[PDB]
Parts: sequence; C-alpha cells; structure tokens
Amino acid sequence: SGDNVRSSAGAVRDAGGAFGKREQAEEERYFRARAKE
Amino acid sequence: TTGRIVAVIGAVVDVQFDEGLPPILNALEVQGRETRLVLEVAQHLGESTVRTIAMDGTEGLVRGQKVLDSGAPIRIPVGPETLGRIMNVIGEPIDERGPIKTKQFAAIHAEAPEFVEMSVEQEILVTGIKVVDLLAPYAKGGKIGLFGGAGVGKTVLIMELINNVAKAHGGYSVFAGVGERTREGNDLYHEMIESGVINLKDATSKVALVYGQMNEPPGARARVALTGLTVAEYFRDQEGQDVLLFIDNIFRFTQAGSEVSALLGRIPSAVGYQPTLATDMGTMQERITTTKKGSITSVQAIYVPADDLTDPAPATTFAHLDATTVLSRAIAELGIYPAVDPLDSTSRIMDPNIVGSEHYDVARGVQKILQDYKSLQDIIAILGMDELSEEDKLTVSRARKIQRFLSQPFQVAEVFTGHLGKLVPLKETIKGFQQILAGEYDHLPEQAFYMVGPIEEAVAKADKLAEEH
Amino acid sequence: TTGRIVAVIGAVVDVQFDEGLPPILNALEVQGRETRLVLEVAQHLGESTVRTIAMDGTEGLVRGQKVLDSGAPIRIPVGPETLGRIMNVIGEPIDERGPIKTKQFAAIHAEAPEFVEMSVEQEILVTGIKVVDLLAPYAKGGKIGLFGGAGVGKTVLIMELINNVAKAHGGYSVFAGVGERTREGNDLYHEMIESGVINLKDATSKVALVYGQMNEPPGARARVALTGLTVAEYFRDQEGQDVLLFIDNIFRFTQAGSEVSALLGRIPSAVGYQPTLATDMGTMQERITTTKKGSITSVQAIYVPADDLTDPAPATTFAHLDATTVLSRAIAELGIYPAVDPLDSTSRIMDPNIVGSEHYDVARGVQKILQDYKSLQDIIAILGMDELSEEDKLTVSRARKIQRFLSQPFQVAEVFTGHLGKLVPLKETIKGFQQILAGEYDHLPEQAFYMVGPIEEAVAKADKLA
Amino acid sequence: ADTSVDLEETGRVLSIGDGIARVHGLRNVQAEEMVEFSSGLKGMSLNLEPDNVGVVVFGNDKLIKEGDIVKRTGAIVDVPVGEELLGRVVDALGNAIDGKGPIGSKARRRVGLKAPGIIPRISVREPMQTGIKAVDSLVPIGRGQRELIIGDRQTGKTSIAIDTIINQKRFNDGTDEKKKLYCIYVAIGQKRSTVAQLVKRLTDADAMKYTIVVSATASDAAPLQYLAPYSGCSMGEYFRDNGKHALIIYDDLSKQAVAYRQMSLLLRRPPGREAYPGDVFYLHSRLLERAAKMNDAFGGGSLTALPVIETQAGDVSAYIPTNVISITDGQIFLETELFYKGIRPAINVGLSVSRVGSAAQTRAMKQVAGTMKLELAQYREVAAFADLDAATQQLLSRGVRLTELLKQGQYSPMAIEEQVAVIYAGVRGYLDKLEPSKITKFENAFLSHVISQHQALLGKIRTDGKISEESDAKLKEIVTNFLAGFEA
Ligand SMILES: Nc1ncnc2c1ncn2[C@@H]1O[C@H](COP(=O)(O)OP(=O)(O)NP(=O)(O)O)[C@@H](O)[C@H]1O
Ligand SMILES: Nc1ncnc2c1ncn2[C@@H]1O[C@H](COP(=O)(O)OP(=O)(O)NP(=O)(O)O)[C@@H](O)[C@H]1O
Ligand SMILES: Nc1ncnc2c1ncn2[C@@H]1O[C@H](COP(=O)(O)OP(=O)(O)NP(=O)(O)O)[C@@H](O)[C@H]1O
Ligand SMILES: [Mg+2]
Ligand SMILES: [Mg+2]
Ligand SMILES: [Mg+2]
Repeated sequence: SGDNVRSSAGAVRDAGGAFGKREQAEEERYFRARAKE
Repeated sequence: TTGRIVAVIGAVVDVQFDEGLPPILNALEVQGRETRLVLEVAQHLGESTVRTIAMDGTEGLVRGQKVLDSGAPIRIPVGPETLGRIMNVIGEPIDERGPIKTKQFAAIHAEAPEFVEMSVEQEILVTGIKVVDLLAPYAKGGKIGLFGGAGVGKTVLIMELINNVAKAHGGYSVFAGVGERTREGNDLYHEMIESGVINLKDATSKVALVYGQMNEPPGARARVALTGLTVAEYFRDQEGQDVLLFIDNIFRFTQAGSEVSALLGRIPSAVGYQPTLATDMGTMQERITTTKKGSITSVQAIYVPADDLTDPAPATTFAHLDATTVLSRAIAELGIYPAVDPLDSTSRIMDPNIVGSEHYDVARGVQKILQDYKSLQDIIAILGMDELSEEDKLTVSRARKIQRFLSQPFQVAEVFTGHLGKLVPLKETIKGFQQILAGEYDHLPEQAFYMVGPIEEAVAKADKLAEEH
Repeated sequence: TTGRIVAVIGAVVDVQFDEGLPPILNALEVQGRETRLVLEVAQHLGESTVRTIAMDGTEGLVRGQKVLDSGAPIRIPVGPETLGRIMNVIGEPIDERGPIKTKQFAAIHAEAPEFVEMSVEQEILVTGIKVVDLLAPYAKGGKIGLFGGAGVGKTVLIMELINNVAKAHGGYSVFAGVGERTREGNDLYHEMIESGVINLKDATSKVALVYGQMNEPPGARARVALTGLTVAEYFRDQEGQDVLLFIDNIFRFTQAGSEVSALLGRIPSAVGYQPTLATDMGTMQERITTTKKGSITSVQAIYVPADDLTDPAPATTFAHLDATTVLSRAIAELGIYPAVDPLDSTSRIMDPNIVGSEHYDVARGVQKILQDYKSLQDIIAILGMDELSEEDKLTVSRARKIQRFLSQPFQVAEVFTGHLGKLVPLKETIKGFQQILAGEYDHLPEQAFYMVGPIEEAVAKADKLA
Repeated sequence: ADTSVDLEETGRVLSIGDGIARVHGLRNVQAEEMVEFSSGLKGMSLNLEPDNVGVVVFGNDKLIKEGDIVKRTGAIVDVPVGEELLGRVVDALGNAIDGKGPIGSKARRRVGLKAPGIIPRISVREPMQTGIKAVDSLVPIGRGQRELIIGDRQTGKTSIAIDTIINQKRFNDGTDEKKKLYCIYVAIGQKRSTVAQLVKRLTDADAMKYTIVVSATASDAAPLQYLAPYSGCSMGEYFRDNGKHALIIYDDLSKQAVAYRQMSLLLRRPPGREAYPGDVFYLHSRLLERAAKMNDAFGGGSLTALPVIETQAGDVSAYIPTNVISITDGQIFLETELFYKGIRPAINVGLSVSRVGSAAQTRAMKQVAGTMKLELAQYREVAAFADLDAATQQLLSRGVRLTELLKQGQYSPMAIEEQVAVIYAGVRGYLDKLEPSKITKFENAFLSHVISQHQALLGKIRTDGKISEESDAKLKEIVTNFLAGFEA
C-alpha cells in the first residue's frame, strides 16, 4: 500500500507530472548555480 | 528389447512391449526415421504398455512402429569436448560441426546431491552492477534467480552477467537455451564467437551450449534444462573446478510439462499447472547446486506470467535461489535499467557480518529512503510538491537521485542505450550511495546520476550539464 | 427405413437405425405423436445410432418409439406467400391462418456465399438517429449489430429502426424473433397489421415473420435464426431484391446451442459454452449477407448476459458485424436514450472517403471531447470541478451538451420519455454538433440539449427555461 | 474377393460429429497424415489411438457417415507453394477460391516444416518499412523479425498490416531486386465479406500482384483456420529459401487459438486455462519461429511476421495475449483511448517496443528520427498537465507538433526519402511556431512541392540514405520559407 496511487493512472500521471515539472525547473534552477560555484 | 507404438496423441505416445518392459525414465529409439527420435518412458499404464513423452515431433509415427529400448535414460556427451559446441536435448550436435567425439556419456536424469554433500560457504560475487552488488549481492557458487515479466530485461541482464563475470572467469561455463527464441541462440553464439569465449579453430572454448527453444515440442523443452544441467554437472564433479551455469528461462521447464500434463492423464491443479509442478521443479533444482566436490555459480532467468510473481511457477522458484533480482515493468517504464526492483530484490548474504556494517547500512539506507519516497508518492499525488516540510521534500529529492543512480549502462546494451557500458567496483558503489545519502550531492541535478558508472561521472556529467545550460 | 429412439435426455434424442442411416442435418419425424415433432441429426454415434436434437418438447417419448427419416434437412416454405404470415422453426404457420401454399420449399441449412459472391459496395443508410447517423452510420446491405444488456434498449431500437427504415423501404423484409418475449411478437404482429406492412386481406404484405421465442425448447431457439435466415435468402437470391432482415436477438441462437451441447457429449469450452460456439456461429452469420445476386441489410439485436461484453457469445459476435451499436446500462441509468456508447460503437463506413470529411471530422470531434471528458472523470469524482483548469471545465461543459445532444426521443418510446418522437436528418445532425463543438452554444444550459431532435429544438427549449 | 478395403491403407468411419471422425483401420497412416473421405473431402489424422484414428474434417461434415471409407494420402499435410500464388486468393490448403483458375504451383511444402535451427540464421539487419511513421520511427521492423500487433477490437490492428503491404509497391516496382518484398496475408476466423474489401483494396493499391492472400473465414471448419497460418507460413518460406524476402501477416492468432481449442475439444483431449489445449503456447511459438533471416549460405532471404492479437477490455495480461507477447521480438500496442483522442494510428509508444530497434533503420531516418521516440514518450510525462513555464511549455510544444506530422492517409505510402523530408521539418524545430491543426494541411502542400520542384534533392537522400550537410541546408531552406509563406 505504500505507493498505490502511483501504481495506477488518473492521479498517477499527475503525481508523475507535478513531480518531474518541479525537479525540472529546480535543477535548471540549480544548473546555472553550478556555473556560479 | 523391441516395442511397438500403440497410440500417438501429440507429444504423448504409447508403446507396448511384449518382451521386457523398460523402466521409467528410459530412452526409447523409434526405428524407421531419418532423424533420431527419442521417447522417454513416463509411466507404466499396465498390460505391458508404457506411456512416453517424445523428445521431438510425432509427425509421421505409425501405430505398430518399432521402438528399441536403449537400456537407460537419455545419456548425452559430456566433458571438455562439448565446450564451444551447441548440443541438443538428446546430446545431438546442432552446430553442423560434426559429431561430439566424447569418451563419457551421462544420463540427464540422476539423483540430487545428498544433504551431507551441501556446502555452507558464501563469498560475495562482485558483478559491477551497482544495484545488484548493493542491495542483493550475488554469491560465489550460489543460485541466482532473475525474475521478470515479458521484455523487462531478463535476457539482456543475463547477457551482461556473461560479458562481465563469464569472460573474466578462470574456468568453464555452461549455457542452456530453454524454450526461448532461436534467434537469441544465434545472437549469443556469434557474439561469443566474437569475444573469443568460443573458438572454432582450436580448444580454448570455455562455454558449452545446449538448446531446445520455442520451435521445439514441449517434451524437449521439458528436458533440455536437465541436459544442460548434466553438462555442468560433469564440470563440477569430475574436476571440482568452478563452473558457471546460465539457463535462459527455467520457466519453460514447467510450461513444457504444463503442455503435456493432461495427455499424461492428470487432473489439472491451480492455474492449470501440473500437480507435480513443485516437485518436478524440485528434483530439477536441487541438482543445480554447489556440493563439497565443486561449485556451480548458476544464473537462471525466470519468466513471470502476466507480470504476476504470485503465479505458481515463479512463486515456487524463489526458495530455490540464494539471491533474487526482480525486474519491474514499472521501473523499466521509467527508463531505468537494469529495471531491478530495489524493494523486491533480496539476497541471502545481505548480512552485515558478511559484507560488513558499512555495506549493509547503506543498502538498507537506500531501500528505506526509497520506501519513504513511495509513501510520499501518494501524499504529493494530491497535494503537489509544495506541502512537504523542508525535511520530507528533501528526501524526495534524494530518492529520485538514488533511484536514478541505480540505473547503469551495460556493455551488452550499447546497441540499445547508445552509451558506453560502464562497470562499477563494489567499493565505488557504496561510496557512491554513502555520499548521496549523506546529502553531499543535493546541489547536483538528478539527471547527473542517470546512466553512469562510479559516483564521479555523476559530478562530471553534472558539470557537462552546467556548461551546456 | 424405420429408426427407433434408444435414449432421451431433455432435447437430445438418440435414434438407432437398422437399415439406411440418416445423414447429419437430415430431419427425422418422430412417430406416434399428436403434433409434428422433428429431430435433427447432429452426429453419428456409431453402432447405427444417431444423436439428434428435438425441435420441440420431448415429453412423452418412449424408448423404442419409431422415428422416420424425411431424407432431407428441415425444409420450410419460401416465397411471396410467406409474407404476412408467421412461421415457427420448422416452417409450420403459427398465425392460425392455415397452410402456407408456397411453390418452393427451402432447407434451413445451406452453405454461405462463396468468396467470389462477396460484395464490396459501401453506401450509408441514414436512420434519423443522430448517434448512429453521426458516429457509426449504418450501411445498406450491411451487418448492423445492436449490443445491449437486459433492459437497456435493443428492442426499442430495432423497433425504431423498423419505423424509420422498414416503412420507407421498397422491398421485402423478414423479422426473426429468436428467444425473446412472445407477447412482443404479439405486439409486433399487431403493430404491423396496423401500419399496414402486414395485410390479412389483400396480398400486399411486405413482412415475413419467423418466431421461436423464449418459451421454446433449445433445439428450436437454436435453429429459428436459420429459418428466418433461409426465408431472407429466398427473397435475396431467387428474386434479386433488397432484403431487410431483422432478428431480435441472435444471442439466443448461441445460448440455446449451449443448453444442447451439454447433452450432446461435448467437453465444454470457456464459460460453459460449447466448443463449436465460433464455428456454429460462423456457418450462420456467413449466410446473413449481401451477395452480387442481391442485398441484405441485417439488423441483429444482441444480448449481453450479465452485461459482460467479454462473454464468449457477444465477444465472438463483433467480427461478424459491419456496424456495431453498443448500448450501456450506465448511460441508460443517466437517462440517456438511446443508451448508445459514443466510444464503443463502430462502422466500417466511418471513413472520410465515404461519408465526407465534414461528417468524419465532426464525428471525430465528438468522440474526442467525450473521450477527453471521460479521462477527467477520475479527477471529478474525488476533487470536484474546482480542481480543473479553465480549459478542462470548457470541454466538460461541451461534452455534457454533446452527450445530451446525442440522446433523442424515438416514437416507439414516447410513453417513457413523455416527448413526441423525432426523426433527425443527417446534415441537421452534422450541423447540430459542429456548432456545439465550435462553442456556438456554450451559453445554453445542459438540460436544453437533452431529449430533442435537431439543434434548433435545443435552443427553443433553452428560452422556455429562461 | 474384394480387397480394396484392407484396413491398412484405408479405414471405415466409426463415429462422426462436430467435424470429428473416429476411423477404424488406417493401420498405416502417420500421425498428421492427410486422408481422403468418400465424398472427396479431406482431413488430418491427429489421434492415433489404439482402437482408431481421430480424423479432423477439413470441411463441411454433413457428407461423412458411419461406414464411409477413408483413404490414406501418404503425405503429411502440405500446400502448393511458389511464386505462382502471387496475386491469387487461396483457401487454407492452397486451392484457388478467387475464381481465376488452376494455381500454377510446381512445388509443395509441408505445413508443419520444422523451423531453422541456430546456425542457419544471421542477425536481422535489413529494414522492413511499413510506411507508417509511428512504426518506422519508434518501432522499426527488420526483415526476419516477428513484430506482434496487439489490441482491443476495432483499433487499427489490421490497417497497419494493410498500410504495410501497400507500402511495398515502391521497391517491387523498382530496380533493386534486394529490396523487393512479397507479402502473404492470412485471414483466420474472419468474415468473407471483410476479406473481399481486403483484396478489393490491395487491388486498388495495385498490391495484389505481389500478395498471396490465404483465407479461412468464420464459416470454414476449425482445422482450416488452425491450419491457415502454417499454410501461409509455408508459402512464405519458399521465398525465404530462395534469396527473396516475404512478409507474412497472421490476421488473428486469437481466432486461430479459438479454432485450435474447438478441434482439441472434439478430439477429447482434456481442456485447460480458459479451455485451450495444453500446448496452445506451442501452437504459436511453433509458427512464429519459422519467421527468420537466413544467412548467405542459405540464400540470405527472410520471412518477417506481423501476427495480430486481440485483447478484451484491453488485457495484454491475459492467457493467449501473454502467450504470443512472450514469443515475438516486441510488439505494437494500439489502444482505443488514443484512437478517440485523435491519435490514429492509435499506437501507444509507452508500451510499444522493437527488440531490433536501431538495427532496423536507414541512415537518414535514424538521423532526424534521432531521439524523437523517448522524447515523445517524454512529452507524455508533460501530458499530465496539458502558467506553464516557457521551458516545459516547449517539451509540450514539439510533441504536439510531431504528432500531427505522424498522422497519415491510407493507400498513399511515402518513399523513405519523402518521410525524412517531412519528419525533418518537424524534428528540427522549424514548425514549433505553427498551429498544430495546421501541420497536416502543411505536410500535404510541402510534400507535393518537394516531390514536384525538387526531384533531385529527394533523389539524393535515398541514393545516400543519409542527410548530408548540403542536404540539411537545402531542407532548412525549404521548410522555414515554405512554412512562412504558408502562415502568410
Ligand atoms: N539494460 C537495458 N538497457 C536498455 N534497454 C534494455 C535493457 N534491458 C532490456 N532492455 C529493453 O527491453 C528489450 C528486451 O528485453 P529483454 O532482455 O529481451 O527482456 P526479457 O526479459 O528477456 N523478455 P522475454 O524473455 O521476452 O520475456 C530490449 O530490446 C530493450 O529495448
Ligand atoms: N429509446 C428509448 N427511450 C426511452 N426509454 C427507453 C428507450 N430504449 C429503452 N428504454 C427503456 O428501457 C426499457 C426496456 O427496453 P427494451 O427495448 O425492452 O430493452 P431490451 O434491450 O430489448 N432488453 P431485453 O429484451 O429485456 O434484454 C423501456 O421500458 C424503457 O423504459
Ligand atoms: N490511421 C488511421 N486513421 C484513421 N482511421 C483509421 C486508421 N487506421 C485505421 N482506421 C480505421 O479504423 C477502423 C477499423 O480499424 P481496423 O484496421 O479494422 O482495426 P482492427 O483492430 O483490425 N479491428 P477489427 O479486426 O475489425 O476488430 C476503420 O474504420 C479504419 O478505416
Ligand atoms: Mg528473454
Ligand atoms: Mg429485447
Ligand atoms: Mg482486424
């Protein structure tokens, strides 16, 4: 039962989405910063 | 002694003997055929008639046709001269390279090594696969099980295990094709010929081939597993030498038998499998093991119908393994290879007093953060990435990285990924995950850890990633 | 030669012959009986014994009873004098109007047209039903199947199709009642005599009726379809006319087959059915077809036991259809009639090169917005519609007006809808939807598109609502 | 003394029903030997039980009776093979049913021929172009592969095979003998009417002339449908054994499995999972292995198969369905969901793979098709959202564009060079600032332009099957300006 949501569809694509979207910008957000450092 | 065929229904043929009745498990030669046709005595129906499963097609048999009892079970050629040669189910050579002039033949049927014969030694076997060696390490001379639904990576994974461990093996290795694709047999053969693990001009060949693929009637697929096992048996005993045994899909040993059960007159059991499913698998597995005479490092590929691990066939196969690497469509689907499940792959030596405390803690540390991350999969499935305390959303961010760092390019999978297969040393693997769990690389983007070798390339790639932006 | 019954189990009767063994399909007549009792030879058991199937009850039979070999399968009357009459499995009239004096007779068993007799002509058959007309048009000379669960809409639809199509039809029709409600034949019969498609005085009748309702034993219900089928074949071939063949529930033909298969000594297939479900069915459906010699527009009502479309029966029926109209209880329960599934009904005629690109482009517009609304139903049930984008809400809204605009009041159902029947033209249906999609009516309330004919009546009803 | 019926070469029927005949005698028949019935009707002998031979009637069984004489044929079941069948429609045993007369055929081939062992094969390297972008760009097929089309009812399954066959006109009319492909269509449990369109269609695409349609429709006795596949396979093999390449289509192994079950049931062999025989797996694995790429020592020819599997309620996780899947080298999955959304062909990249992958793609296509596949499947990751940030808004900007560029018309296949030209226009981002719904109208205008004014440009890309520098330039020149003139 740990991650049943994700082990399906409807709300999974969402969790999948928000997820990737987040870490998507974040990383770019972290990306240029790498340059700074 | 000569017998006559009295009934032919599929792979099941009835032969009646007037003289003497051959004992069960005895091989019978069907006379009058342009290709040796072996019939294995399966039962004694009574009234001097035995029932047998054909080791080939029955297309053409005639009621009354003669059948010569060879006196014993299927005996095949064993010994060093098999190395480099592709063998049949009944010992026939199928490489068109002529006969296999062997000086000894063993019966593919034999008793399993006694209990007093068991070995209790366990030495981790390093494979270069981070996930494997991290979470569920294989062990020297142990029984390795590779589970997986259709096309998730059983065949590619077992291939990597041969390109990694077999090529650098100081000894012989047996490979048995059990009801798979003949095309894969081609691939493996010519690819072993390239790497030089097989030599066609001399005697340096270090792997023996046994095949009985899909195009083959069940009867054959129902015994080849035992054939290949016999060849590796000789290498384990008559030498003691280290032997590696690769069987691509032992599941075809149980389906084979599931395809002839009824015709052997057997009420079907749960899920249609044979009632004898677990014990047939038992008198078959127990034979594939390390004794005090020598050691077998077996790697079996196990199919999982419709992806259901609870299916009788696979669920009965687990206890026969000392290390299991489970593949997951879900994981493969997230483009992570090998598609190994971190939460369902286990190993007997995964003990702190065998791999040390450092190795163990990190492994469980990986598994835990990955289980916690599954718990947040739900919570964030309705809320979004902006509700988790800075503490939780932090682990989510590490889960992703640890998840991605478990993936790894295979030398054998170049043609697929398009990248250069890497090979990771154990220590570099622990360090690798020890540091990520530490929080060190929380400033690096996840993608930096996806498909790489040691933890370094990660930073390096991460850099190549910073400059490109 | 004389045959004798050696065993009786329900509707399977083993008859042993001492001389001259009747071939398979041959129709045997049981002797010593009040009314004609036919047995159909199904197999040769060996030992000069044949296993047959009764076309009527087998009560009263006694082992040793004599059975005669007619020397031919079940032959029924075919020809113009069948029109306006009602006949049973074995062609006997059951309308209390005396013998049916036809010249020719025909075996109810025959081989299907050969591959060289096949027709490839596709030409829509507009029905006045927006959902069918729109998404899965029926084809003249085509095989239309109407799947539906217990009480969902098959009958009413077949009736409407007889109203909107049969009447404006220039030719002969054949209605085959198979395993359904007898009082329905009663209904049909009297509705036809009214409208006049059946005439009991002048010989102008245009409908031939074959019946073997749910009151009949398995052997009958298992062959009635072939009878109605055979009566349709005469009109098609031996007269070269455009023949309409309605069959209310061909599923009964299969169901029946299962009851007897049991008794025939056949190991059962999946779900208890007979092994021969597929073939048995094929050898029949294949005869229900248009050839080069003539046409047959067949409309078959198909029962879905336990509302399970995967059931071997219906499942196996789709491949035999040129057009499918799938009815849904969930849709019916939302009060949408006809409960046609916009996303599970198909037509080989839904091809732009055939119905035009304007028609095809709208059809796909509708199946796209509904499809997209359907994929949102997961979110709507848990987080309501406040969690949907502005874009989403828009489709949801248009889907709901499209769903409702898909309903329609049929004449044959006025009593349950409380609305006067409606017959919508094709262009009017294309138009009505092109508009709802283009957002042209995004200002009208849902309830305005529900149970109406053209789009114009969607607007009228809107004002009334104010 | 009449000795024409000495129960050695002949037999007498004991019982007959449901297409099953138990024959007394036939003392010399072989397991799986053809037999002749009184009526002139044929059948196969599977059950060599002690007290009889279980014969399965290959046809109408209302002519067979108790006492009817059965005669040995002395031949395991076979069929007429060879290039004479090209352009003809035959039944499962190889008899013409298209009313055009005797089949030339000067050679027969057992329908049960064993499949090539290991040594005779060689890696699948030659492409099998469907002409369908989705396939050729994501699930590329190679000659000798076994790609399985699978899906629910009414989802495109068959159309893929049809667009594939038609697509073969190009090479077959060309000059390069090596790129020619002969196609064998096999209809199982289908409806005659349906097959009629089928062949009226291949005729309107002028593809019948290199196509052997093998048909066993719904009204045909089970064995004919069961045998159908191996019959067409055998025909495909003749080509695969003479330095030629044949593409076979087993239109519906499900129905084939159905018929097989029906036969087995009336032969009295215990039933099993969902009632099929014990060896239903072997039923298909035995047939699909015969598909293969022979090495130069064996002629170097091939036989690629596209068996079509039907699922119910979309359950790729059901018996047969998993039976075949775990056999073929991948699979193309079609879904009803993608069909109504507008994704036709309804190919769900998410589950569609080719275990040949790159191994089966030409230089040029590989170039632009570069990494569009994962990218598309990666667009799906973004698909769950659709105040997007311009960035991700972009990932969602290619996927919506490429998608339209992949849609296509039937009976109008494209030369691999024409496909590269348009795919190029999308993949190189040059159409990212265009209205999706406009893409299709554009491909048309564009193509008709390249094919008109720029015969030579295309004339190259093929010849070199590669997009050279000067060609990457002359194409950027055209899409961007043409496109703009298009958005005037
Ligand atoms: N390590 C890998 N890297 C990339 N792709 C992989 C990898 N392993 C498997 N695949 C992909 O999955 C496909 C086939 O997987 P494969 O190893 O044959 O599966 P399998 O478990 O043996 N399936 P099967 O035996 O048919 O049930 C390949 O063709 C690849 O596309
Ligand atoms: N077009 C319709 N308009 C209004 N109500 C309808 C319509 N179609 C079906 N119904 C309703 O459903 C009921 C019965 O439908 P009916 O035509 O008899 O279904 P059926 O498919 O023939 N089912 P059955 O024969 O019992 O398996 C009617 O009494 C109506 O209440
Ligand atoms: N690319 C396409 N674009 C638009 N329509 C298509 C496309 N491919 C197929 N179709 C249509 O889809 C319908 C049926 O598809 P089809 O090829 O018969 O699928 P199927 O899986 O074989 N169905 P079936 O065998 O009848 O259960 C027909 O109306 C086709 O014209
Ligand atoms: Mg494999
Ligand atoms: Mg009804
Ligand atoms: Mg199809």
